[PDB]
Amino acid sequence: GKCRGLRTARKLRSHRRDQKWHDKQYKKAHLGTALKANPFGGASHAKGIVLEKVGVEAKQPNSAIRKCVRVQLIKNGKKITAFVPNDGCLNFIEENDEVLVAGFGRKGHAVGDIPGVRFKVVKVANVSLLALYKGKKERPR
Amino acid sequence: GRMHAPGKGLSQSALPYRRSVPTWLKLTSDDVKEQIYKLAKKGLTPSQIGVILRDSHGVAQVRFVTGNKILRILKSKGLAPDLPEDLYHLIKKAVAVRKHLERNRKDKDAKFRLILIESRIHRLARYYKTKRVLPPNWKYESSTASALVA
Amino acid sequence: PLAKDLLHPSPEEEKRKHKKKRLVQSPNSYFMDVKCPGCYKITTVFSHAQTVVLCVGCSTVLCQPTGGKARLTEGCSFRRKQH
Amino acid sequence: VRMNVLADALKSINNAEKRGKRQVLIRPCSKVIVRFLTVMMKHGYIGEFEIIDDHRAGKIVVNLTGRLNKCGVISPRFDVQLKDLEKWQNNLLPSRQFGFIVLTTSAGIMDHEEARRKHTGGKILGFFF
RNA sequence: AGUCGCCGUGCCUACCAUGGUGACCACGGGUGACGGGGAAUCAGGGUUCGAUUCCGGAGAGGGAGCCUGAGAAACGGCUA
RNA sequence: CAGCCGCGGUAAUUCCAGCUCCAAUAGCGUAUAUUAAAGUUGCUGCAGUUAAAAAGCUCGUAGUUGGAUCUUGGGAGCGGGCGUCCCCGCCGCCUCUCGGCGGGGCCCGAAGCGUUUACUUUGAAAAAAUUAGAGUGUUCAAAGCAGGCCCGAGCCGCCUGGAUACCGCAGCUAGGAAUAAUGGAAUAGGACCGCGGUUCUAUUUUGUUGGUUUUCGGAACUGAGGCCAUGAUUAAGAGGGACGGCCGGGGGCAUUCGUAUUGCGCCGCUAGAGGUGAAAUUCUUGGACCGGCGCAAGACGGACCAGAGCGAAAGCAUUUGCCAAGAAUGUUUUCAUUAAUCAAGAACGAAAGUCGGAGGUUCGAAGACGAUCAGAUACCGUCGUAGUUCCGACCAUAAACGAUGCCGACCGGCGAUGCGGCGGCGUUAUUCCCAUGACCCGCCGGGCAGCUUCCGGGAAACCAAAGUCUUUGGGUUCCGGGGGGAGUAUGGUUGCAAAGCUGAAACUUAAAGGAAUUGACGGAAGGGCACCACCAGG
Ligand SMILES: [Mg+2]
Ligand SMILES: [Mg+2]
Ligand SMILES: [Mg+2]
Ligand SMILES: [Mg+2]
Ligand SMILES: [Mg+2]
Ligand SMILES: [Mg+2]
Ligand SMILES: [Mg+2]
Ligand SMILES: [Mg+2]
Ligand SMILES: [Mg+2]
Ligand SMILES: [Mg+2]
Ligand SMILES: [Mg+2]
Ligand SMILES: [Mg+2]
Ligand SMILES: [Mg+2]
Ligand SMILES: [Mg+2]
Ligand SMILES: [Mg+2]
Ligand SMILES: [Mg+2]
Ligand SMILES: [Mg+2]
Ligand SMILES: [Mg+2]
Ligand SMILES: [Mg+2]
Ligand SMILES: [Mg+2]
Ligand SMILES: [Mg+2]
Ligand SMILES: [Mg+2]
Ligand SMILES: [Mg+2]
Ligand SMILES: [Mg+2]
Ligand SMILES: [Mg+2]
Ligand SMILES: [Mg+2]
Repeated sequence: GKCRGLRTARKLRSHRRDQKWHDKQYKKAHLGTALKANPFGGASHAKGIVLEKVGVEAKQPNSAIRKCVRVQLIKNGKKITAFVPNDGCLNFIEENDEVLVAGFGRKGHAVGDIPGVRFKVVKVANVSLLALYKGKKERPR
Repeated sequence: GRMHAPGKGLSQSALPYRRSVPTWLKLTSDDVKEQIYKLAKKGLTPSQIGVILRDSHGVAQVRFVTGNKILRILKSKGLAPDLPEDLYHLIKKAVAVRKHLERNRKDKDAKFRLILIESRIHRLARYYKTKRVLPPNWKYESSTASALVA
Repeated sequence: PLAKDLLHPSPEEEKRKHKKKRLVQSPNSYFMDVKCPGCYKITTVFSHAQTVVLCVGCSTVLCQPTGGKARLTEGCSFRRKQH
Repeated sequence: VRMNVLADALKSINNAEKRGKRQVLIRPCSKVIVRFLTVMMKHGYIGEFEIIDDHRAGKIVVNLTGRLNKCGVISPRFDVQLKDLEKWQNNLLPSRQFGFIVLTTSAGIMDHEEARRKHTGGKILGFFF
């Protein structure tokens, strides 16, 4: 059972300490391994350079092509894949366009029917792609 | 219970509620201490002394006829032995087993039982040494102490 | 079973219990007085004696012990009237 | 082993009364119980009790009239500081009307109301309702 | 026992003794570590943050040494 | 498109658009940390039979936790609805060895000020700003500390305010004394102008004087005495040891017995014998298998053998003898709290396996053959190595399972069984009547189990414990936190080697799983049925 004395505090306080590491979230945060291995240095957004444009296939019960891009970063130098959410919007992207990327919403985990994508593009050439879609603006030719 | 075993027995005695003396006994404490002294010359423990009086003379409890215990009585006279009874017998029993074991060196129950016994001893002496009967440096060496016993 | 009295148990009931488990403890033994026909002494003995008593003359024996109560020499009478 | 004399008795009061008995026997018969029982009886939750004597711990008998729900004990004996009564008594009791936390203190063994009317705290033992 | 020091002290020097800390966690290493009053959340208990207008400490490119002065090892003073 | 489940494969409630509607509103969406939800890190307050999970068993230091017991009433001054239940001082003790309210008072700082604390109540002393919060119609509010009056305006002025609380822990001060720990007189000590005496002896007296003892105080030391009710709590349904009669496939050493098997010798008669679903490999007139009498060697200890016993667990079975331990019972013996659980550390630990000697019947991993098979380097049959056996050292694992930590209490019945003790009609016993079992009939203890129930629990199966748990706290130990990667990589440690102990992370994924239910299925079992099935036949 449980210790439950009047002068047992060192034991309990100890027991909770070494036994808290067996929780996934605490362990992830308070160790640097996930942090130094995250392409973003504990950050939300990041700018980077385009170097390819590819199409990723989906999972089994669906069938499509999800129009992603290979992207290199400025600060770190690493490489990643990213997704372009909307109909007809890949054509808005040229080569070497200095985009801004972000997460998707699951904090490091893959989302949906895409095999291994956890970043989405937001701003190309500093003109707010969503606005560009809606026709509130055009690109800086 | 049974500090080194699994049993749960309750076999033991039950003193009565009337502490008095039953008025058929026509024997007096001065005579009792005499008979105790006689039985103490010939080398008998306190417990052996009490059973005899109860069996063959009609004495239940010395503490009621007298007012003192048997061990205090002797020590008033100067006849109590060097060691206590309890510690003495444990040391006796150990020496036999080890002797038995010197020859039949392939009996593991005896080894196991031996380690139990010695464990019982080091506890008991920590009582008598705190309680100031044994000196601060008395110890059981296991190579001597065949000679303390007999 | 839902109603009793425990202060005042039947004597036959408290008698048929273990020594301690009675409402109050109680011993189960007695002293007694022996005759020894070849003598005219009266020596007194405990029931569960766990010893061998020799006579006054060192002539005979009275009780040989046992796991429980003792025995007598099959010619020796005891008076269990003490107190 | 029986490291606590009060814990066991209240259990052996509670179980029996939870069954439907009229009398019970509880063995070790110590001083502190007697106070604890006296204050229960005084408020009316039980009948009388007769305490058997022997040249030992003693023994004791009670008469129930089982209008009691639960009898409880809190161990280790904590230390109250007279501002925390509310936080103890809301999360041990069923309501703000009835039920008594009993505590020893320099004046004696009393319930929590009397402690506040005398303005002193102490150490906690148990509770009943 | 003395030297130096505004004064007490192995702070330093000579002669002696062999001691001091530790499972009630020393020692070693890490800190996205200046500390506290405090801030957010909050039935009751707690979890996390606190560079940031108040108090105290440290530093003025990295290191070391000094003059003046009641007060500085100053840096909008000097010398390497 | 979609945080998740999911939508789209020519009639899309989910895509691209238009009408229409919904929510918040000068604000609304998106990403990432961080709180609540999370009783999914649990002190308050989880879980550990089968869902993830209790070390193989035992001992053991630090740690944590520890039985009962020593002044209670009855009163007194009182206030309510001789009295009676609830309210308020007292029956904290004196201390004068002393202080100062030649000797008399009544009280205090001191002297115990409290044996030493913890505990609780009070008081002090806490930087401000911030927080809770008092006052004030900032045009309300956020804020901020200001403001209001009579009046020709004379009042050359009047009233005012700038609160209060909290401020864990250590430290300080004074009261109360239940709870918890400690101390005191046992090879004796407290008190008595106490009494002698061996010393120093400071000023009191010797008016001032020269020195000594001198009555003086308090020192160390030594001698004799009366006084105290003269000093030790009881002995746990807590424990250790003693003692008595028994108990048992408990453990070690030596010893006797048994049928079987395999081989060998001699005798007898005769062609097959083995083994299989069926066969063959193989043995066989140079005499197999069968029967008969002998000899040898090495293993194993049948039936009796049980939901029976013993042991810490692993595990334990022929006879006898020896050696040293143990439980339970019985007890008007003894010591007197000596104890429960336990990091580090230490003993034991099936089978396989490793090391060195002796031995080697039977069985038989490897290995070789003959069969079945589409194929079989397997299931079958014949041979056959390591090993299986003993002596001496290594290793330290298992479904090492009651898949269920140890200690202690409480909680319902019934009939049995095994050990010990207590009794009672009767039968036998035996050899003339007794103590031995055997039964017959009951009781008591502590054991291995069992049947029954609305005790009560639980997801249920089920369980007198897996109960006494939202009415949550008896004491304590080890361990778990979605599924895989993974008991993996690496570092350290032991070991002759094999391996053991400690023990990750990236990445991946939305389900893996438990108990029970209805179908279907079954080269699973029990009843029946049909020429779109069979037998016999056209
Ligand atoms: Mg133990
Ligand atoms: Mg820093
Ligand atoms: Mg700061
Ligand atoms: Mg500076
Ligand atoms: Mg710079
Ligand atoms: Mg400088
Ligand atoms: Mg400056
Ligand atoms: Mg500058
Ligand atoms: Mg959280
Ligand atoms: Mg909550
Ligand atoms: Mg959970
Ligand atoms: Mg989680
Ligand atoms: Mg709760
Ligand atoms: Mg499992
Ligand atoms: Mg106690
Ligand atoms: Mg260990
Ligand atoms: Mg083996
Ligand atoms: Mg072997
Ligand atoms: Mg070999
Ligand atoms: Mg063979
Ligand atoms: Mg294991
Ligand atoms: Mg297991
Ligand atoms: Mg369960
Ligand atoms: Mg609980
Ligand atoms: Mg996991
Ligand atoms: Mg499973």
